[PDB]
Amino acid sequence: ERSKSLPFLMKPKNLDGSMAGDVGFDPLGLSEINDVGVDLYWLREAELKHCRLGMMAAAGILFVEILGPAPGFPAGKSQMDVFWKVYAEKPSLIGASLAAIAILEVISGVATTQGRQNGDRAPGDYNFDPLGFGKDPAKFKDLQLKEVKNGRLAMIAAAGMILQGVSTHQGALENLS
Amino acid sequence: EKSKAVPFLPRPAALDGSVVGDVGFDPVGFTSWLPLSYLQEAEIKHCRIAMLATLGWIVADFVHLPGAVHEVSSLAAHDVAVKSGALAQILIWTSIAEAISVIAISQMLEGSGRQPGDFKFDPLNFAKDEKSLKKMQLSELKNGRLAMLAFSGIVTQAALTGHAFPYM
Ligand code: CLA
Ligand SMILES: C/C(C=C=C1C(C)(C)C[C@H](O)C[C@@]1(C)O)=C/C=C/C(C)=C/C=C/C=C(C)/C=C/C=C(/C=C/[C@@]12O[C@]1(C)C[C@@H](O)CC2(C)C)CO
Ligand SMILES: CC(/C=C/C=C(C)/C=C/[C@@]12O[C@]1(C)C[C@@H](O)CC2(C)C)=C\C=C\C=C(C)\C=C\C=C(C)\C=C\[C@@]12O[C@]1(C)C[C@@H](O)CC2(C)C
Repeated sequence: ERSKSLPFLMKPKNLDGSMAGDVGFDPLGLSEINDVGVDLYWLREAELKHCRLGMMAAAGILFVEILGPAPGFPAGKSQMDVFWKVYAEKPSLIGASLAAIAILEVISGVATTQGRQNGDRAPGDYNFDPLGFGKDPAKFKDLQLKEVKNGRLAMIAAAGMILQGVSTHQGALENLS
Repeated sequence: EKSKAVPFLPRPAALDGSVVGDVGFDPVGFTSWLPLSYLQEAEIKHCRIAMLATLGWIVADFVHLPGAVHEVSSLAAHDVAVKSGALAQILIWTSIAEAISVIAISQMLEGSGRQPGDFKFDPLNFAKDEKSLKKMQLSELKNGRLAMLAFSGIVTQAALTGHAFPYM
């Protein structure tokens, strides 16, 4: 009856055990929202998209700062400020990436709403397993848990890197030391 | 359910299997409120127009017709051809063809039996049975889509950088 994460709180009604990373940590009861097209399905899809985006962004920042930029690309070690140097010399790359992300996000929203309507697609599912790393069950749950935990950690990390780069105008590991 | 192209999206519910080049790609559901034959005709018309346009752009940046008016790049050829009246002739004959097309598409939508884009233009055969016709329709659709995207890229690159045939 009590949430596993917060023993002083009752179990959130909509979070039983199903989703990976579920420990009952919903103090504000946001999982019970059923308005403005927002429900547990939409919240989970948003959480998974945030997890994946944060993982990609943190990996990119760390890669560029440690191993350096790719040939022909600007340096500076400040990832929040090197973006304007890339846009100053290769605006077409940024524009094409933005257009591609826009199209993919329109497709993602359509897929989310459709799967919410005629329930056949789990939240965050895009059938993207080209290498077959999660075919069999009893490993899919473990992979989902790993992805969720890594994505939450990378969300926090990427938000921290964004704020550090905006404020200190220095590199992430530069702030570290 | 679970359209072939986008495996996580539902089938567009208007494209089951009985159209050439039908991989179930309609995420925004254009076929849900527009006739399928109308959209097919529009797509095939775009394919043919853009194939001709890509070939003409690339060729005219290499070979020029005799005369001083034809000595401009394809990027600047529009303002020269419109002034000389060269594009007026193309406009006149294209308008005639498109009025006949108005009649044809109206008849196709109101029964008839004319397949979308089927003008029966076939001096040579190149398509003897149903299988050959289907294969060549798929080839035409794929080549037309590729040429539409290719002309888009060619024009955008040439406008961005006023370069010759290599528009990099
Ligand atoms: C979308 C189709 C299209 C359009 C609008 C244009 C437009 C133009 N072309 Mg052009 N061209 C095209 C296709 C096209 N071309 C193709 C496919 C080729 C390859 C043979 C060429 C080869 C070409 C050359 C070599 C030159 C031009 C030039 C020009 C410019 C002025 C003279 C002229 O009209 O061309 C004259 C066109 C030709 C001599 C060949 C056209 C052959 C046609 C397109 C193929 C048969 C299709 C058939 C007749 C369709 C019937 C239509 C129906 C309604 C009845 C003008 C901007 C001239 C210029 O100023 O260059 C900058 C020039 O020197 N074009
Ligand atoms: C209606 C809609 C879409 C939809 C739909 C459909 C289509 C109807 C389908 C469904 O049926 C429903 C629904 C709702 O899904 C809404 C669209 C979404 C919006 C409104 C898009 C918002 C995106 C904004 C982002 C993601 C911007 C991020 C900015 C960053 C800046 C980066 C910086 O580097 C910059 C530039 C400068 C640097 O110095 C430092 C920083 C600041 C870090 C980080 O990235
Ligand atoms: C949109 C795009 C790029 C957009 C870039 C933009 C907006 C950037 C704009 C800017 O930089 C400028 C210009 C100047 C700056 O000052 C301002 C900004 C704004 C910064 C590229 C698309 C590029 C699109 C591309 C490359 C498409 C390739 C498509 C292929 C290969 C298709 C293949 C098929 O069609 C066939 C062949 C057969 C079919 O049946 C099957 C498939 C597979 C679908």
